[PDB]
Amino acid sequence: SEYRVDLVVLSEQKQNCRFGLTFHNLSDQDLNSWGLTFAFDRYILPDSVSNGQLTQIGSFCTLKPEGIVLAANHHYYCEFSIGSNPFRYYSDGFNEAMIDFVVDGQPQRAQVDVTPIVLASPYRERSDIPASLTHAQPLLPKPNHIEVSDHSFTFDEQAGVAIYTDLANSAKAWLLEELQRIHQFTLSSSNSGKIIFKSNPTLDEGAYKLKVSEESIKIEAGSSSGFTHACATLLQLLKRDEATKTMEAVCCSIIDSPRFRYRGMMLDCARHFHSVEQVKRLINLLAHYKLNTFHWHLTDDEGWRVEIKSLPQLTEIGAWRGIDETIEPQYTHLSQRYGGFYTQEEIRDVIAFAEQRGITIIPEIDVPGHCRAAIKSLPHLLIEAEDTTEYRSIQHYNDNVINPALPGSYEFIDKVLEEIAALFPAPYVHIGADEVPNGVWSKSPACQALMEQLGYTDYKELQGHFLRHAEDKLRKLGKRMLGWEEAQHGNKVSKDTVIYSWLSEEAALNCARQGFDVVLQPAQTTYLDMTQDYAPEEPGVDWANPLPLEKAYNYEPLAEVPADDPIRKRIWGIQTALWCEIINNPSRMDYMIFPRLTAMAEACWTEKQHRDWTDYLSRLKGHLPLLDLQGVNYRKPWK
Repeated sequence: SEYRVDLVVLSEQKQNCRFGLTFHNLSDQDLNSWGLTFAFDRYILPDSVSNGQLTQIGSFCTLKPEGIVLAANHHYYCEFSIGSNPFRYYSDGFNEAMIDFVVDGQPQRAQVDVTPIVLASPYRERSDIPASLTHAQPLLPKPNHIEVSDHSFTFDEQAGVAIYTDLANSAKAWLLEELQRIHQFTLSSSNSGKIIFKSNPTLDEGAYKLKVSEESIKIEAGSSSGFTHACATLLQLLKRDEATKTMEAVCCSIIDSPRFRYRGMMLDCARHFHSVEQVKRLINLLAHYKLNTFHWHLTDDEGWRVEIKSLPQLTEIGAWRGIDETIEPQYTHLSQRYGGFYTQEEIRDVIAFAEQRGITIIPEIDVPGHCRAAIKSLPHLLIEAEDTTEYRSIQHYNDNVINPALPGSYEFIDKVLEEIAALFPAPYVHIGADEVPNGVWSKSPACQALMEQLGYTDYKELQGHFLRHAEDKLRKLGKRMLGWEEAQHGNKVSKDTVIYSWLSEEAALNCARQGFDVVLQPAQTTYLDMTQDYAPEEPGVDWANPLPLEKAYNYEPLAEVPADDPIRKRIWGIQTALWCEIINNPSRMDYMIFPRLTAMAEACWTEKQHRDWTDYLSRLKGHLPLLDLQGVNYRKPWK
């Protein structure tokens, strides 16, 4: 390109970084009435900008220069600062840049080459995974009881699969589907088959037995999920022999059951849209590691991804962003129209696909904050034009909070929650309920009136009025409300609202003892957007620290909470999350999720006493070839 932008660290002190920004006109003609636009995921301090006017809306930054012309071969220099500690990674720099300009009274655009940032203080350390042997049974998660014998069962495509209970129907169909998809091994269902599915009603939900004899395999379970898990194990246990068209399983006795009931994964689809094809692909992979819940985060400030038939603007407007759209670009795709949404038909198809693998889908509708896409889609319904309140969200927005005095806000939430409740069969809806920015609604006339009506003195308490409505609406719709961390404080919600705790384990147990059911999703150990290593080339974010494989594996949930403790009745289980601020490609998503998803899965399933880092590594090492057969772009632990 003819245009280039170089960003450099000029100074690093306690909670302050200063940068030099040089823009280079390397074209042969002058730039007239020009402006620099770029994406940057840190809040630039407004007082800091030394030579031009900066506006910032989220990641979308625009720098208007003082001078009206930048001559050919000339340079424009600007300094700015951020409130942060040193950058350790190249992704902390500008993701993208472009210029707007005028040649002969006509508006023009051009992409700018962004030079990688010159870091001052990259990490010197590196996470090193020791050399590992290859475990003969590469099982992830580790079964709680496995006893291996000296012989093996070798079978061809006519071995046959027998089924003596309808509870095993979906598991059986999934096993055959996967053996076809992965290995091209076609097993047929036979009444006299060598692979047997048998009912055993003494076994608990999710539990199974799996015994490989010399000339047969017997799977026992008392639940549909039981049979599904046995089939996930069996997929990992089988070794295909390419010389023949045969499969081999080691003779062994497996008795297994889940440590936790809720074993989930959250995917952020609002930040970047991931196709139906990638969601299905990911959902199937979750079932390989015995997870049972897909938490679909479908809305946020940067996008609305779920078709609401009664409010079609939420997708027609809210699902798209860019320069020529209502919603400004964010993170990536600075110059393109970026977006997409899931149709209700697509969502039904994903739901049906997920239940074939024992996966429940929990939809999330973020309110009253994290609501910019909604608000920008429905301004006549959601904007109070007379509201002058100056506030700032954590993602540095001043216009992203639903107004709880406007009747349109209740028309919005009711219509959305009605269609979500009918579409999603799971008896749970996640409502977001992040704490709103401080002093929000304080200079809203409509809210002043509602405060007087309800007799509240503090404006914070209106979010509890809004959330109580959402909760009661969902109750009438046969749904139980779910919320994030901060929903527990104040009287915001009832004790039937399930809390997804990300602060700490100590805090989650605090929340549990107040009466709430809780899901553990601690940001320090389960956020797969975090970098996997200290090298500055590594993709990801680091705000909650880098999350190397070993750190991920050392997450031992409820380690000091005794086996028979009454508080464990309130722990639903564990969740791991993928936030997608900087994840827009399937390739990059595979990279962040794998191999750490397997460590998370093992924390969810395997009892603490059967967990071991060395043993895990050997099982992961033997599992890597199976991920290659499926073309999963995992991060190689040994490179």
